[PDB]
Amino acid sequence: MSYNYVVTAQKPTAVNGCVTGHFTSAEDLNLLIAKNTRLEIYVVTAEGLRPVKEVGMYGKIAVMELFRPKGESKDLLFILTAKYNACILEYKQSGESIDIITRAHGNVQDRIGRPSETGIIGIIDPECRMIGLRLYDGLFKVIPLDRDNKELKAFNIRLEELHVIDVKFLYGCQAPTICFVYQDPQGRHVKTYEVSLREKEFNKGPWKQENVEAEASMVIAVPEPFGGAIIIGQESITYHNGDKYLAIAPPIIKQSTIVCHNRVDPNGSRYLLGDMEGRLFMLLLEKEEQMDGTVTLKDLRVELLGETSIAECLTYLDNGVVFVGSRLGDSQLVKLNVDSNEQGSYVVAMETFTNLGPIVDMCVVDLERQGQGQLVTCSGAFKEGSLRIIRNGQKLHIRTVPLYESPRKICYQEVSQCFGVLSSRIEVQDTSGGTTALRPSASTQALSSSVSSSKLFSSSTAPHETSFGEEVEVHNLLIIDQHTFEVLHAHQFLQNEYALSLVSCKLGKDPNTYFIVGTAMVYPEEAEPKQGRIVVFQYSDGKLQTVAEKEVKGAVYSMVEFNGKLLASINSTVRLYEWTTEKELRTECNHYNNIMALYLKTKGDFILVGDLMRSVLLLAYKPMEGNFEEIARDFNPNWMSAVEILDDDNFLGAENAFNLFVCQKDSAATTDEERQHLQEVGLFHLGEFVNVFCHGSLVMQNLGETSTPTQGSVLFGTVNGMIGLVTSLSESWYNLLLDMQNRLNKVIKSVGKIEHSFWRSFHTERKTEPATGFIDGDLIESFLDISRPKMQEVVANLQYDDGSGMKREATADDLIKVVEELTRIH
Amino acid sequence: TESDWGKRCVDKFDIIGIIGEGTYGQVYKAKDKDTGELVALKKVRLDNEKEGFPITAIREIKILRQLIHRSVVNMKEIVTDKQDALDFKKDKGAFYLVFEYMDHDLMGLLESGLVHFSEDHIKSFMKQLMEGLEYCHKKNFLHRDIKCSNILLNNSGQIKLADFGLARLYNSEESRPYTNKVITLWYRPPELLLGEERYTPAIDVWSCGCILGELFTKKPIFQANLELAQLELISRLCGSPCPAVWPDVIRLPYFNTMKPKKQYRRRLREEFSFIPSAALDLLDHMLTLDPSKRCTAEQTLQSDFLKDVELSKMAPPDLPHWQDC
Amino acid sequence: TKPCWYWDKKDLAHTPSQLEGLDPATEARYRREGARFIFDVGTRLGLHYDTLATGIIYFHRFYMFHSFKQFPRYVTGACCLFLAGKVEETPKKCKDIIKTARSLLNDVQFGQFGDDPKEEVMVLERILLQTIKFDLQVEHPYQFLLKYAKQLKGDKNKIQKLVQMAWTFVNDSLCTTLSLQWEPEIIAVAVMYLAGRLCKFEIQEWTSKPMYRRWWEQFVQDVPVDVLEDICHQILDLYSQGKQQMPH
Ligand SMILES: CC[C@H](CO)Nc1nc(NCc2ccc(-c3ccccn3)c(=O)[nH]2)c2ncn(C(C)C)c2n1
Repeated sequence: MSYNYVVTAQKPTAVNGCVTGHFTSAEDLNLLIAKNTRLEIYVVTAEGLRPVKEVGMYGKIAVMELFRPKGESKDLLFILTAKYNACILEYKQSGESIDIITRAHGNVQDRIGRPSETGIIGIIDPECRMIGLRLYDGLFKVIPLDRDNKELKAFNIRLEELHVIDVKFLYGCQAPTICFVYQDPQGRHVKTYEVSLREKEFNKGPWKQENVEAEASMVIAVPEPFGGAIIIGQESITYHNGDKYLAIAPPIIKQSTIVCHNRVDPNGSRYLLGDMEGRLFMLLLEKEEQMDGTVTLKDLRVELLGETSIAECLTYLDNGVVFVGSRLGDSQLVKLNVDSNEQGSYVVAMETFTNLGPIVDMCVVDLERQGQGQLVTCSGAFKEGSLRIIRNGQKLHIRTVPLYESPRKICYQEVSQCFGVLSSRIEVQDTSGGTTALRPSASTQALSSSVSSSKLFSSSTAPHETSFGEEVEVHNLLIIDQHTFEVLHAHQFLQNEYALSLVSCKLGKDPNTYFIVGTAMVYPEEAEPKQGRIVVFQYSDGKLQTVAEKEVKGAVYSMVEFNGKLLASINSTVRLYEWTTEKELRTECNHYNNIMALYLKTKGDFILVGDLMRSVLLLAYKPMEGNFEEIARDFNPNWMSAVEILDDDNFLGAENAFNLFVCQKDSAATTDEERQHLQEVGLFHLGEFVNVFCHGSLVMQNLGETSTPTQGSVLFGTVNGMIGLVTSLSESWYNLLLDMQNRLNKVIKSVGKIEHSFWRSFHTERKTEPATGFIDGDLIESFLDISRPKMQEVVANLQYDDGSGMKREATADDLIKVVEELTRIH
Repeated sequence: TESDWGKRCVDKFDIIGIIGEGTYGQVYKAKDKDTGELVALKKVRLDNEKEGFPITAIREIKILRQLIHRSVVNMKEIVTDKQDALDFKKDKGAFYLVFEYMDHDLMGLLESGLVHFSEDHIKSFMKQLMEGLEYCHKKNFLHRDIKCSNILLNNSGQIKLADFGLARLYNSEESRPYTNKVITLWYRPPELLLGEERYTPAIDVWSCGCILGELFTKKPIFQANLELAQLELISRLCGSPCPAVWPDVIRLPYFNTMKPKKQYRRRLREEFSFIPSAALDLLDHMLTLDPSKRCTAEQTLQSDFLKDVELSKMAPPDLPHWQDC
Repeated sequence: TKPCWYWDKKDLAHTPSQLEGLDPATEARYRREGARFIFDVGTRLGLHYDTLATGIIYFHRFYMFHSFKQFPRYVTGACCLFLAGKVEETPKKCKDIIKTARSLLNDVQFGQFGDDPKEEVMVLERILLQTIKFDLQVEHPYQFLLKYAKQLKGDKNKIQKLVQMAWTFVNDSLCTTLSLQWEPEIIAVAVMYLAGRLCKFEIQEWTSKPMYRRWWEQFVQDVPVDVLEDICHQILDLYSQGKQQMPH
């Protein structure tokens, strides 16, 4: 068996959702911000936000909504986790003591159902009579909000329309009514139903179905003064309400897909819209009152306000202040002014909240030379693209290098006192026949520049037609100074060439240190690329000079230096190259038993290969034979997102289902087959999507540091900005920390009353297993924050093992010291 | 000649890697040095010498040389390790079974969640499976081990059944005691849960229905760690075993012993309301408690869902692609 | 695709056993003994008639590729029966076959099994499988005797007498190389033909074509009487050589 420890070094930073309301008091204006597994509660002031409380939940927050049922003084909070843990929460404050009440809770998962493409949707009735959930195709689940439903029991209503895009409860209806956009072979439609709690079925809805734009994406529930709904698409915005129909199709919105909506004026006169390029729009609803006294909707208008960060959620707060919740970039507070500034913008940034964004890649390098270690991460996407240099100081110090284009991979080259960064920027087919970039960015603002003239694929004779307005990715290699972080050089790769891998190393008997990049020819027609290049560059005297090129018949997904040789993965093949005295790469040996070799890692002569669906293989190079040999494979099927080698026998992997596992050689040499079976001895549900695993420690490393119980250091980056550290334990230390978890779980009160053991259970759509071989470091580190009565309750009847004293009782002061040493790792 | 199996040496194949560990022996992927065709070789070990050649491999050889169908895997030949020269008693070399190589297996494709099945994809998958099962059931062979892992699919979209190690012939006139509880718990029929031991071909049909539902939900229908719990899960959806729906349920050994919590009513049509009507009817008949009332393979092929499916169009599934990565 | 398991009578003059100096009478006797050894061992163990026959067919085929002087028959027989049991799903443990073989064999005969009987048998399985070219499925005259008899309609007792007499002829033919000369379908017809001659029955009357004097042609196409007579001659020779007479 294996024993390992996981700790959350930096908490998730990306904003996954955000709401406003009156949650802490019926009087205050609240802003609740949801980051993965984290809920942040703020109170709105005239200058900004006053933080009041933060809680963690044992689950990914999927639905977050505030409502106020008749009889309550203040808003209640509904949250549903991605594992279908539902709960209703209340804020309660006793002077200085702030706690969160679990008013109702339960798990709403169905035994049989197909998870929907557009994900979990959760909505609540304007009269707060019920909670609507769209969890599975063809089914609508209703949790009625009666006082007695403390377990959140629910029923399903058969829904004929299998493929639903979005749904909202409507305002102004005689009965609870849902309005939704759905897709069938004939296109997309908008349709209504009435929900009867008494009959437990749908009844005919208030207004007829209408055919809508093919890419109709979002439903906006218009308030009572107008009623009805607005449907947002790629090209058009339409209003529907019985006999009334409006459509505005302003050319400005066609340019970028609109992804987020919020209401500015409670009556619905003004709404806010944002798009993937970061533009913020004001949607205006023009009113017309008839002599009857009835208010109708006259027309719709769209006005461009300015630019914000690409935002997952918008929420207007008060006065001119809007909170911009960003997942791909830093989140923001911005003020909307009535008068434009001299550039034509009505939007002026107030505050900027650090979001490590998607961490596509990262490297740990001791830039200071202090032995501490700094983490430079490839963070953000598109305009929000950034390099983030992170050091420990008690908070983490983070520096931001704006790139305005997406970063893909990073590697450090000490000989050149610089980093290499792979980037992709978006250009659009323009009337010249070429392409034009939407904004300047790192690859265009380099001091010196170069464009590849390779003729390897120049024979072509393969047609790829271009239509005006289509997007293309232009991938580049950035040479960036390690002190100034100035783009010294940018090399533009070939048209339709995407950069997938990058390494810096010396090869063979060649004393020069090179940047080596692996690329693939990407054509929309091909599901899998069949052409690729391996390129050797040298960065010298401010210029990047190409040394050699190798044509491969596929995509160079990953590369890694192997004892003076270049190890590369091309599609289904793993190939090792030698570097000749003629400065040209030469094929040596190949391995083909992989469906798609996405990730590579080396230790000694051992190679860990990550397949798309076949988990990991322990390959080895036998020098005497000059060929590869399969040592062992994990036959259990998994989808890999990142792998890492812990030691010669333990191997760590990340699953696309937000899961982590550790494989070990069975080490029983009785049969050859036993050695060949990698047994999964560790299972854990991280809750984050790990993209990169990197050996190193951010915390200061000194020869004098008290040797911690933990051994080894692997840092991992995730899509939501979370950075974590994995380390190993001795059998004795694991059992102690494991036994303590079980004691802590009985003592610590969970938000929503979610069982910790369930949360960490390995979970795919098909399987759920109890966690094994892993210590939730965060749970262990929470011992220091529980009250003294609880601490002593935890240590009761707790015995140590395999130590100086075989059985040794624990006291509350003893464990406080142990955990405090465990907090020094991060 | 092509028919002289067991003489050719495994030297004629270059091993690429071990695709999977078969329960009876490991399975490796290799290339025929002469033709370049990828084939799969299953290692049969005579070293144990407890029972000599494993009977599981014996059954696969006996049966698959008889069965010819597009939806049944083809054993091409049997090859051997370099045998000891003129000393058969010292020889302990193993025998390897030549088969057609398969790009993917259904269990792996589902677990990676990398495949999205349309109705039309399922139609082509199910039609091939039933036609194969019908061929085998017409030849009076019972697979007895229908599982997601055992279904094999080439990227083209063709499906072939493969693990016949537990298969045996069925005599309608003289039903005899067979290996009890052969199928894996997730895909096991209720009759075996109750230990019929004299089961009909309908046992394989039950499993294929479990697959049918699983293709639509992308999750196995009945997942349990205990035989009783599986009966409970089945009972909730398909209804509790009761004499009215299963007149002969009382004759089954464990009927009084193994009981669901309640006498649940059938809810299959309600819980699978999202499944198309043509398919839902197939599921209701395939997942029928009484083996005598359970549909046959031919009846599934003559269903509105599958009768008008044309095998010319094999509808390849959304296969793993680099954009997906 | 599939191997040829049938030879011409003239070809048996050139079995490995013959060319090593064994005369035709001795190989014939060596076959009867080995077959009957297989039959008796499996009958003591309670084995189905197909299982006995399958082993016997393996045995007969084996000594078309090997010599009786290098492979003791009784060991081979036991090995054939052991494998047959697994092929036909009537399995037996090798130790139990040895136990029975010892019970039925004297001391000289059991000497073939050597110091370790089980080992000599289990080892040979490798050679047996390669010899029979892994063609394990075997059809036997029994199933055709019944498939064809079911299509006869007439006096219940006269047909049952025909079947049992023919069935006995099938059991006796397992001691001969007919298994190596003619497909089982022909054997089933030949034994029907022989019993009919002996019981003075005219089988055509019981067929759906009562005026088709060559009654067998509707069961087995392309069989001249020449073949059925050659077979009958070979079966009755065993009775004339021995002391046993036709069952009647
Ligand atoms: C023996 C047990 C397995 C599973 O249940 N059964 C099976 N699977 C087959 N092909 C599917 C498959 C499996 C594994 C891989 C793979 C895995 C890692 C790396 C590269 N490749 C693959 O790519 N394809 C197959 N092909 C022929 N056979 C038998 C010999 C009849 C097969 N038997």
